[PDB]
Amino acid sequence: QEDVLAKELEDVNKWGLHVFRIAELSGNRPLTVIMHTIFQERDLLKTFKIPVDTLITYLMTLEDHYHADVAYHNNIHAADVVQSTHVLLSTPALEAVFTDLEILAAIFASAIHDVDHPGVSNQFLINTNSELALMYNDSSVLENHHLAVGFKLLQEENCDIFQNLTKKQRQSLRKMVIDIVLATDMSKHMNLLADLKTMVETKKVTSSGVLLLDNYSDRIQVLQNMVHCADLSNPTKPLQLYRQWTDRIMEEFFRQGDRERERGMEISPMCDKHNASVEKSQVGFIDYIVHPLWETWADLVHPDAQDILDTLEDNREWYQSTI
Amino acid sequence: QEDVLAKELEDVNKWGLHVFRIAELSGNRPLTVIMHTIFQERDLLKTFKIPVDTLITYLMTLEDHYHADVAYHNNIHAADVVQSTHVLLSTPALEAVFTDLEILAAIFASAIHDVDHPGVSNQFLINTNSELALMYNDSSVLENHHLAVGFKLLQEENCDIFQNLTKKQRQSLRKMVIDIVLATDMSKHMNLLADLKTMVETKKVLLDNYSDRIQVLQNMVHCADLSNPTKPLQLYRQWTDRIMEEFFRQGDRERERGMEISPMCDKHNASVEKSQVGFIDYIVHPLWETWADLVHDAQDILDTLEDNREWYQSTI
Ligand SMILES: CC(C)=CCc1cc(-c2coc3cc(O)cc(O)c3c2=O)cc(O)c1O
Ligand SMILES: CC(C)=CCc1cc(-c2coc3cc(O)cc(O)c3c2=O)cc(O)c1O
Ligand SMILES: [Mg+2]
Ligand SMILES: [Mg+2]
Ligand SMILES: [Zn+2]
Ligand SMILES: [Zn+2]
Repeated sequence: QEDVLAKELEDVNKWGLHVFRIAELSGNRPLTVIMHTIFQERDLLKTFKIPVDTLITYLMTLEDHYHADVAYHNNIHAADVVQSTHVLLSTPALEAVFTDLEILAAIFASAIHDVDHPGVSNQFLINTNSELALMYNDSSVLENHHLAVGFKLLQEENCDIFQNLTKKQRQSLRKMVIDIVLATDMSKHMNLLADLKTMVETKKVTSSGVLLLDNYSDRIQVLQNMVHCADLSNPTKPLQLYRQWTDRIMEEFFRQGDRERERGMEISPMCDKHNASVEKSQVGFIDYIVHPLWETWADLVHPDAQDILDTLEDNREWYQSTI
Repeated sequence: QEDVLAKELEDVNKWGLHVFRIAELSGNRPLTVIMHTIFQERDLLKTFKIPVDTLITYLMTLEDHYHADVAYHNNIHAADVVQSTHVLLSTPALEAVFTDLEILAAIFASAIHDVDHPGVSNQFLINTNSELALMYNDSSVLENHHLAVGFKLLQEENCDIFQNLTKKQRQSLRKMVIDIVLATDMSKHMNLLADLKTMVETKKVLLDNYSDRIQVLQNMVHCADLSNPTKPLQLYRQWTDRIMEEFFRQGDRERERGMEISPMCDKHNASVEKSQVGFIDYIVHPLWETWADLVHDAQDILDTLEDNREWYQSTI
C-alpha cells in the first residue's frame, strides 16, 4: 500500500492527480503527504532549513484541524488546492517570476486556506448570529478564521516550520499569506476578476517571454488569483474527479439548506435538495463564475493553460448535454 | 454631590462639556451618565422601546470593559467621543438629515469605539505577535476587537438595548456601526480625509446615496475621536497629559523589547509641545478644516483649534 501511494505521488506535477486515491492510500492524510512531496520536489526544506520532523508535525496538526465530517471543505479539498497551486506555479509563463519565499507563501496559503471550515457559508454564519461572525464583524468571516488557525498552529510543540526564516522573511511571508487567503472569499470574486482582466489587457512580458511583475501589488494580485483559480479548479479536472467534488459540495450545500429550512430562513442558492437541479447549477456555475475566471487566467499565461480550459469547456458541454 | 453632577450635565449639548468633572461626580461613570442623558435628550428609550434598566445595565457593563489603568483610551475618552458626536450630529447644517436609527448607530459606535483598549497601538500589537493581532490578521486589530466586545456585551443578561428593533433595523444598525468603528483606525485617516475632500468639492445644498452618508458618519466620529485639540485649552491639556502617559508607557515597552520606538513614545527624546503643533498641523487641522467646509457651523470649533495651536507654538 505504501508502494502504491508512492507511485501515485509521482503524479504530483500533473493536473488530474488521483487525490481521492491518495487520501485513501495515505490513511486520510492527503494534505500531509502531498505537502511533504511538494516541499521535497521544490527543495523547500533545504532552502528554508525546515526540519523534516517539524514539517510533518505541523502538517499533521493542520490536517487534524480540517473537519473529517464536512463533505467538501475538508483536508482532501486542502490537499487538492495545494497541488493545483503547485502545478499553476510551474507554468512556463511564470518561470523564475516568483521568489522562493513567494512560492512558499502561495503553497502554505493553499494548505491553510479552509482550515477548521464548519461546512456552512459566510452568509449562513452572519445570518445565524454565530460566534465566528461576531468575532469578525461579518467581514470575510471564514477566511479570517482560517488564517488565524493556520498561523496559531505554528506555535504548537515542534510545529514552527518557519523557525529558521529571518525576521524580515517571516514578516513578508505572513503578509502575503494573509493577502492570499483573504482573496479566497467568494464575495471578492467579481472585483478580483475585474482586476485580473485589467492586468491581462495591459500585461507586460520580459525578453524571455515570461510575465513581468515589478511591484508588490501586481505580484500579490497574480498569487491571489492563482490560489483562487486553484480553489475553483474542480470543474477543470477530469470528469471523474469533478463529479466526485460535485457530489461532495452538494452534500454539504444540502445540509446547510436543511438547517436554513428548519430555521425558517431563505435557502441559499444550490442548497435546496427539494428544488435542486444539479446539472443546471453546474452549467451556471461554469458559465458565470468558473469559465470567466479560467479563460482570464488562460489569457494571462497563454498558451500554457489551454488544456485546462479545454477540459473545463468539455465538462460544461457534458453537463449541458444531460439537460 | 449628585446635585452638582446634574448641573454639569445641563451642558451636554455644548462643545467643551466638563467631562472630567462629570467623571469625578459620577463615581467614574461618565460613559453611563452621558449616554443616558443623550438618549433621554434624544428620546431614544421611548422611540426604540429601550427599557431604561436595559440601557443602564448595558452601559454599566460596557463602561466596565474600558480599562481604568489606561490613561487615555478609557471610559472618559469614550464618553467624550460620544458627547462630541452628539454635538456634531445636532449641527444645524445636518438638521434631520439622519434617521433615528442612524443617529443611534453613530452614538452607539462612539460609545463602544475603544472598548477593552489595552493602551498600546495596532503596530505594537502586530510587532509583538499579540493574541489580538493573531486573531485579526494584523488588520485594524484594535478596531475589530472594540466592535466584537461592544456587540458581544449585548448578549449579557438584560443588556440587549436593540431588543425591540426590527430584524432589518438591527442588520442595518450593525452594518453602520461596523463601518464607523473600523473607520476610526488611524491608518485609514488619509484615505478617509481624501474622500471627505472629494465630497466637499461636490457638495450640494444633501447626500443622496448611502455611500456618501456613511462616509460623513465615518468622518464625523473620526473628527470626534480627534477632537481634543479643538476643545477649551484646559480640557485639551488634560487630554495631552493622559495620552503622553500612555504613549510613554508603550515606548518603554518598545525600548525594552529592542523595537523601534513609535512616534511620540520616547520619553527620553520627547518634545510634547512640538508634537502637538505637528499633530495639529498635519492631522487635526486638515481634518477639521475640511469638516468645517462641509458644514459651513463648525467655525467656533475650528477657531478654538487654531487658538490652541497658536498657544502650543508659543510654549516652544
Ligand atoms: C454561486 C454562489 C451563490 C456561490 C459560489 C460558490 C461556489 C462554491 C463551489 C465550490 O466548488 C464546487 C465544486 C464543484 O464540483 C461544484 C460546485 O458547484 C462547486 C461550488 O459551487 C463554493 C462557495 O462557497 C461559493 O460561494
Ligand atoms: C503620529 C502617529 C504615529 C500616530 C497618530 C495618533 C495620534 C493619536 C492622538 C490622539 O489624541 C490625542 C489627544 C491629545 O490631547 C494629544 C495627542 O497627541 C493625541 C494623539 O496624538 C492617537 C492615535 O491612535 C494615533 O495613531
Ligand atoms: Mg474558503
Ligand atoms: Mg481607537
Ligand atoms: Zn476552498
Ligand atoms: Zn478613540
